[PDB]
Amino acid sequence: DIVLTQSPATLSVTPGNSVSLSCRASQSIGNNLHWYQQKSHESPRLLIKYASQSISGIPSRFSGSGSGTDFTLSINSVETEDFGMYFCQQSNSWPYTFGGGTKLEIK
Amino acid sequence: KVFGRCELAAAMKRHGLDNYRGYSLGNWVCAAKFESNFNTQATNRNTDGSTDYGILQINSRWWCNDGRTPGSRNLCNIPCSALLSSDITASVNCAKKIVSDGNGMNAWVAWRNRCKGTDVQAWIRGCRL
Amino acid sequence: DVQLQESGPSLVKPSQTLSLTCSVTGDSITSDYWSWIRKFPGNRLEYMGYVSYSGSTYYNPSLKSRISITRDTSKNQYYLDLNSVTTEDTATYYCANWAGDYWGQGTLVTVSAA
Repeated sequence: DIVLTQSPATLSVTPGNSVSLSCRASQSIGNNLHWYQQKSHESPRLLIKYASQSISGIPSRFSGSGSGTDFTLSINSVETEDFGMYFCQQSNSWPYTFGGGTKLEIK
Repeated sequence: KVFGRCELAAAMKRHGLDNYRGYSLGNWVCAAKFESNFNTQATNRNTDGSTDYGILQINSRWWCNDGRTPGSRNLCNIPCSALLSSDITASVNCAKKIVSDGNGMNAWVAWRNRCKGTDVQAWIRGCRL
Repeated sequence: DVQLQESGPSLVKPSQTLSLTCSVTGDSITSDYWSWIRKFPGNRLEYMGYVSYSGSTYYNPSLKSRISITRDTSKNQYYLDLNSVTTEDTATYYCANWAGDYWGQGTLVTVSAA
């Protein structure tokens, strides 16, 4: 049963800086890892699929890399509309699972 | 493009198919081998009006849209034309959705007759992955 | 353009059966796989299951078999049933397509004595 661990739990940053968030898998899931954003009182929003495949309608400042067990989501120059929760999800094995979340807090 | 065996196994592995929903990597190589002969451009028109496309022979009645197919469902939301490329991206993304149905790999008929119950990992031995 | 919408009660009692509905608009439910996801009060998300095109279902074992997911092709809806709820089923329930591209707005269900 795959456990996904997200670090840091909280990340404070000033607008215009660049940040990197981590998502680590307890077992190898190849490239089967998706990233979502969730702003306050809104449904989740899919930002990246399959570890690095970009999706139309999403700012280009978001990109993802990694494979196997270690994944990253980077945000180049974070803007104010970026502050909220970030979650990773694996779809390699049933049950699908989620990481605990990283909060991106305005510092 | 016609893949070599070890070339396709290393690509399918970088594409996240090793152990995807309980199916080991040799299943995916053995399937490509009997469904298309490792050819990304293979096409086959069927009795029923549908056409099968690409290296994993994805069908136009359920999975991609070729505009000539009757009750077209387009589950992968993708024109069939996009699966006849040298880049295996799209074909893998749709095949991951196909295998996530309860029928699993049984949707690939050559895989059902030539790979299921065989030593499928032989399709990856002798290769640097 | 596809739109999803959750409906159902917002307050239920322990031990009854929670039932929610997801109405899909803009395309038929026969063109995707559909799922139910819930978010617990400390940001914890849980993928509940999904129904695939053949009618086969995949349920999370954390639910212990109290769930059922069915669909109604003529109404273009699909459904969640969750049996014998307890205060631990208090959460925000979302309907979404299998890949996470479309999500409804989410509906907060509270389980409580009354």
